[PDB]
Amino acid sequence: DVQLQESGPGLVKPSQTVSLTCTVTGISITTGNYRWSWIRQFPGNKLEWMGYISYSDTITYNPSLTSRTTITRDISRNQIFLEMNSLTAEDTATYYCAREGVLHWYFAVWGAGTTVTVSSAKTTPPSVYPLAPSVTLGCLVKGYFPESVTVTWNSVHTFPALLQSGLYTMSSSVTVPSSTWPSQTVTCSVAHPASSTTVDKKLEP
Amino acid sequence: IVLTQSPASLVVSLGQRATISCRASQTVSTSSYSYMHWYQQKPGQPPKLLIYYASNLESGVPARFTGSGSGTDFTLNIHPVEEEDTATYYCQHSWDIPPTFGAGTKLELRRADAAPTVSIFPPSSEQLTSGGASVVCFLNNFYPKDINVKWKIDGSERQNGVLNSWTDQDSKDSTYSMSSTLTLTKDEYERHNSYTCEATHKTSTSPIVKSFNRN
Repeated sequence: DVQLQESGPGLVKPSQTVSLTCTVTGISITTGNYRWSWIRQFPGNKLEWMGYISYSDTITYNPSLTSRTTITRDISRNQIFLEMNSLTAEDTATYYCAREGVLHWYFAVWGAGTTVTVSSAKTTPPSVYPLAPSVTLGCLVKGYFPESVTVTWNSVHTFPALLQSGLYTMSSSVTVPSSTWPSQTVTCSVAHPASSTTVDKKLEP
Repeated sequence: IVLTQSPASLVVSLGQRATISCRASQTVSTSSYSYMHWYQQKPGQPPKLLIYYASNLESGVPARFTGSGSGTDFTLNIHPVEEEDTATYYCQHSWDIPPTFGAGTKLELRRADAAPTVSIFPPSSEQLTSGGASVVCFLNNFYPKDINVKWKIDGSERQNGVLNSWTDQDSKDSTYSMSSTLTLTKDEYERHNSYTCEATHKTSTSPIVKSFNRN
């Protein structure tokens, strides 16, 4: 198979520059007339094509971006780059790299995406509160920034995060049989990579 | 070139037909080839290509997806729709630079009505220690999405400080879930005793009432 993995600073302050990398595995980015595109998706799901670089190093931009974005490659690392400066909050989005279809200008293989948040706000790790009374358990995750938390439990719903005076709140529930808990241990591990924090809250009766 | 997609959302029963239209601004057909493409996107995932050049099915995509149209009018047909089809569908043209995308059409699946499973939770002692008091109600695995949740403190209804959040339609069972959070200061929370979240939903004439006492 062919996999594309994006990486880059999640939180960048306005004005400054975002630099993203797309590492390709399973095919060479110099092979067989393929083109590689960058595509972003804004909150609210609008999609915007940004530009492409071909297997032979030809680059074409979206004309509304050409003044402030650069696409390059490092073939010895099988990587493609996206640089963009003069940043506003309008540039907060999920940034994808994609291999174009064989006939070009449509997008057949996508990376998992990497979100960039353009904000002046400080990074803040979450507080995690257990929600204890089949039986439903939960964890409330409050007061973190930027967005990007994942909950895992040692039957699960993840409710979307709500913004409130600069800080996000979300919650997650899990359902288990009433013989299982509190006999067995249930724990919600919450990860917030922007603050490099993990909270493993055990649910107590 | 701008593409307009109708409708904004579509509700379809299992096995039925889903029809999605994409209206361009100019012709995008070269008398033979048409420069139209369709994608499927599920929440938390990148778009997936379904159809390229108006009518060609991508490898590994089921034949339940059919693309059609020419000039300015393009159609995606999903026949029959399955439960895994709940997603947002996008059209995209490759006629000039830049390629541009429709705004998307949300496809929701119709299923049999299901009552919510309701749970209420007091604030944790850890939250109370740090000064705040969130009372949380979960309403899980229900259908249709329409639901009414009201909070009563000591028998009387309340409105200020309630925040609701909905999941997307679950791709496995087509149900919805929601969280309802009643935010209060510790002081306010301590000077009251009974807390109740009441769910009204079309699946029952009587509401679902979950409560706890601060003792």
